[PDB]
Amino acid sequence: DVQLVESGGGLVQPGGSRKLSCSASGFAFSSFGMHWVRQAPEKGLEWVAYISSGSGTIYYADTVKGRFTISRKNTLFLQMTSLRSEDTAMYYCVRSIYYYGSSPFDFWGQGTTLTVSGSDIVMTQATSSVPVTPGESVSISCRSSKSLLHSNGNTYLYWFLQRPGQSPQLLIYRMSNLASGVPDRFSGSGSGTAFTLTISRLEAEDVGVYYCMQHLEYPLTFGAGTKLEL
Amino acid sequence: RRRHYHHALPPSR
Amino acid sequence: SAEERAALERSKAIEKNLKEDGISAAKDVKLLLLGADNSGKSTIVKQMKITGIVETHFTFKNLHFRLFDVGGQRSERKKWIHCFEDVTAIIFCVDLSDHESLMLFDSICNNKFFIDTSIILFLNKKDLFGEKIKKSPLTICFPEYTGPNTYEDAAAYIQAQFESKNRSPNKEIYCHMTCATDTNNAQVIFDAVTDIIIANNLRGCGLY
Amino acid sequence: ASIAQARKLVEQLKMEANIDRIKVSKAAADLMAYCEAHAKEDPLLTPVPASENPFR
Amino acid sequence: PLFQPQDIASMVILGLTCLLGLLGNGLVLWVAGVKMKTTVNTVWFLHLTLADFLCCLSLPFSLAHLILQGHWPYGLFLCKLIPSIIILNMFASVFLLTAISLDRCLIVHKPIWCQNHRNVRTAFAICGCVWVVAFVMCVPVFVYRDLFIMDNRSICRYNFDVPTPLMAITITRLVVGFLVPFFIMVICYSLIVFRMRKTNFTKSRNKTFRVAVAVVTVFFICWTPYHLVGVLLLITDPESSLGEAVMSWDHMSIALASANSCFNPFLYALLGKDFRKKARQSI
Amino acid sequence: ELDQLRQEAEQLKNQIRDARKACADATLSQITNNIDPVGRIQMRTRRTLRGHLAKIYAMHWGTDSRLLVSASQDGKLIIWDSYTTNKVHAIPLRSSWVMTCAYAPSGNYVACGGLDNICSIYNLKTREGNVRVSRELAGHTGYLSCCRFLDDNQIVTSSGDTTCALWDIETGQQTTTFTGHTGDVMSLSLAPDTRLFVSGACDASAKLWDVREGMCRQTFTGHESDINAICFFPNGNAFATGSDDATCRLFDLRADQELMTYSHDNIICGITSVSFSKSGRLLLAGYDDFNCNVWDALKADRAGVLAGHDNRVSCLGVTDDGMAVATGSWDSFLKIWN
Repeated sequence: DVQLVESGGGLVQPGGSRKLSCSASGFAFSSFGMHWVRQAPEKGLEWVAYISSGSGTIYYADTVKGRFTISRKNTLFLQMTSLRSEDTAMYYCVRSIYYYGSSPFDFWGQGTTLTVSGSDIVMTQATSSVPVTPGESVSISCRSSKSLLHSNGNTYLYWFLQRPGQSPQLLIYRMSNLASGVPDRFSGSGSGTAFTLTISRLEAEDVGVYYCMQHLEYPLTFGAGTKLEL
Repeated sequence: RRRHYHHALPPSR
Repeated sequence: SAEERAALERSKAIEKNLKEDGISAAKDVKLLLLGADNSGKSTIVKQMKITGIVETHFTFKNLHFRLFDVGGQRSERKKWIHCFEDVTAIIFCVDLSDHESLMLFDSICNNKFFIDTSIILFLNKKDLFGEKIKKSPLTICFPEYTGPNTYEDAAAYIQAQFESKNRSPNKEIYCHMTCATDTNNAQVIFDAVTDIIIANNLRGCGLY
Repeated sequence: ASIAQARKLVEQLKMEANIDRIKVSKAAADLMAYCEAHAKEDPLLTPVPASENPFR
Repeated sequence: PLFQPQDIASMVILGLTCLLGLLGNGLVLWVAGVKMKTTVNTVWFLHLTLADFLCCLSLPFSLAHLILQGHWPYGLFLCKLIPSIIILNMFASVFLLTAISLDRCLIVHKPIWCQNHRNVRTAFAICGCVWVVAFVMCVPVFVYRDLFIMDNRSICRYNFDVPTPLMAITITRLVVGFLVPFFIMVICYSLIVFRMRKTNFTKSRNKTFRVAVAVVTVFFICWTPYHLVGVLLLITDPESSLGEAVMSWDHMSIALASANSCFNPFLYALLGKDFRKKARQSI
Repeated sequence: ELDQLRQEAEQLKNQIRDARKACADATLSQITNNIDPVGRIQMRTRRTLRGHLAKIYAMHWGTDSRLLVSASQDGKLIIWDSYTTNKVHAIPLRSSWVMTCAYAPSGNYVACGGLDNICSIYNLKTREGNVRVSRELAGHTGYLSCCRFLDDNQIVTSSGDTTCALWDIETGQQTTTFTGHTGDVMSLSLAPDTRLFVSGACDASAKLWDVREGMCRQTFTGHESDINAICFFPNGNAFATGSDDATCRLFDLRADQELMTYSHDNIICGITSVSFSKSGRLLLAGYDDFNCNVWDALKADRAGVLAGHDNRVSCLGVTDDGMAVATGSWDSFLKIWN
């Protein structure tokens, strides 16, 4: 089926470089825009780069711009130079195609582990962790530095679920729509600045860390995340 | 008039 | 304009793909195969190799012909014949071994959409036509044929009868005779299509 | 033969004739009432202002 | 009198040409490039009618120049841009006419190659090449045209230092703008009519011959006086009687040359039955 | 028994005609003359979708009133974002001789068919991203002229082999086959409840079908030429059937007869498409005369002309919310009127 398997893990001395590769299969890679998202060993997700279909538009993060270059046989290359101490993170491979009614960021690769020896719309989740029992209702709050309701009428809040030891799965896109394969037990709501992900009939598989991501303007700033521990 | 005509170089030439 | 920029990028990319595909498809020569049932359309379309529209394609002297055999459409022609308004020609086949095709040729030559397309008239079964002439007079098909029962005159009379159905000034009917075993049909089609291409391009420029 | 086709045609005609009909006046009144009730909800018979119009 | 008979004739024909060309080119552009689509055959018509429309729209500049006796109230940058814009669109028109002749000859002689390789994209690319050729040949006009000469009032002469570069500019104008295009047009149309005389065509040999001869003779009579007086102004002493004659005939000659800008729509766009019907429907 | 059967059929037809006449007590114009006219409906083109390169033969609207699918003769079925005039999908067709297309009410599937006799169902929500031909419904012996979606599984198709067929996209089989038309069936319209549907055949008649039982209920006649388009009244209690006789007609399901003919003496060209409005007060009919005329569905008078297409208009359809009218034409342009 659909797959984004990637390699490039290892240990790099400071100031080094590497050409990370993402092997894609099971989908029309040339018709998708491939992202790169990373997680620090303890922190939350953080957008790294973005390459569009046809390589027309390429974006990079504030701390990534210039240093890391993205490129694309069905294989995506993130040509990466001048590795520093802060670059140690589990890089992920994410696909996203944008059209009316699309589901961006829907599939996430298994990730690769790397080690090294002002207009941002910052999203903040006040609750770092929430101890919740199975079968009960849960809620994870989210905020923004600006209103995410664009004039076109779409709020651009995305919700991702990261099970412990597994790749994140797109749960809710555009703050109201439920992605394919996500059970009906997950719901999301919000308006402008305050957003809330509603979980009903909690199960064992729903345990993990929940991330709130905006898409109104690059960089795709990520929230600190809520660790809904069992 | 001949001198003026010589000076009056047409803008379309 | 948050992720609508990427939507615009996708729309522009697929518009470019549409333009490229249209440019590639415009190179091919569209032709239309017509005639009576078992008149020899299958024979000519298969001797050149390669229940709906049985589209056929081949390459001959740096032209890609596309023969759209519509003999499987056993329905009203007028309800779908306008689809082929853009064909370069209308290759018409008649089995001289067997009157029924004359009315269809009259209908398709005077059609309001084919007032410009040039109909190519193929007459197969030449040897069988001669055999039938020897066995029976050619006046059986046309009782008004006041002439000798010989191939050279009967074939010319049939060709004249077919071509008489033309009524437009800016369209030409091309004719050829085949014995159902000649490989020169491709060259005949090539010559007719080259002539029709020149005429149509001259008409488009206003020089015709 | 044609007997089966004729019998099928007769059965179809009998089935069509079995349906009851209403007066054309009632049908016209119903159509007019439906048009009147949804007149305020039609963005075509009354030109919607450009503020509400998404195609403006 | 204040205005010579040649000047009066030039002014009236220039005004009539400006009005007729503006109307016809606007109609042709509004029909083809807005209502109709961009097929292989009408890309040439679009580019030619655009160049002619630009020429006709810039014609009132020459009208004013003739009316108010060589003064240029349009400043410095315009005194360097207007001649180049006018020459660019004028020679774009002439080169597009020649390229239409080439396209017609290629259609008649190589139907297979035209069917297999000639498309809308290639037509647009070669039209852009024609525009680039015109721009290259018109850059010297821009780099040399300015407000140099005279003291009272503004006269658009060249910053130009008889000098050889004037001979070079006039020679390249003459050759590239008239002779090579005229020779190519005559050869292409002669080959077209000869091939169509080689049997085959029997219902177009007359209409095609009429259109070809009319187009070529209109081109000849319109553009010959232009380059003719252009070279006469150099090969003649202005103090002589012939010098005064060519000085007087300058305006009539340029007006005749610009009349091609208004004759072109009728001779080219308004011949196809589809385009004639579209123009009738638009009106 | 042939003579007796023919006499019985003639008597049944006479009885049906007598019943239809008896149910006729007044005309639509006699009742809707007192209502105020809709004035001059001067609709103006808001968008022009300049995507296709050949004749546009069909176009359908999504249930969200924003997305539209347009199938052309160039072997492409582009999906249109009407508000932004953006292209979202461009599905290359195996056979370029297509003269119909559908957009599923859920928005997942797109159907398309034509001279290849096969209705093709495409999956827009594929996990791989690209649009895949989920099914190719074969079984018709004639050109498929219309196809409408009842749900993601069921679909009803009208073909040139004089038969309509209800399919199941999963099993790919004719669950029910509808027979009775004596000529090519060139149009089809499904009721809002998707339990009934009417087809307009080239034999100058329109029949009423029940999707479940597959037995024809009522036969509507009155046209003098081949019907090329058909469309239900938004209430589902009536339908309009524009034909090649240069006249559109309004039929009533309950009254079993025509109610009004939208014929103007200046018009001589046949109708290619018919489509009501959200309130049913307008009948936007597309004519082969290169213009579309908005018809007062209650007073049978024109209220505006949607002229602006350089060639014959082949398809027309208002949005679900009625905010716009889309007209396709052989000039390869789809125009959004509002």
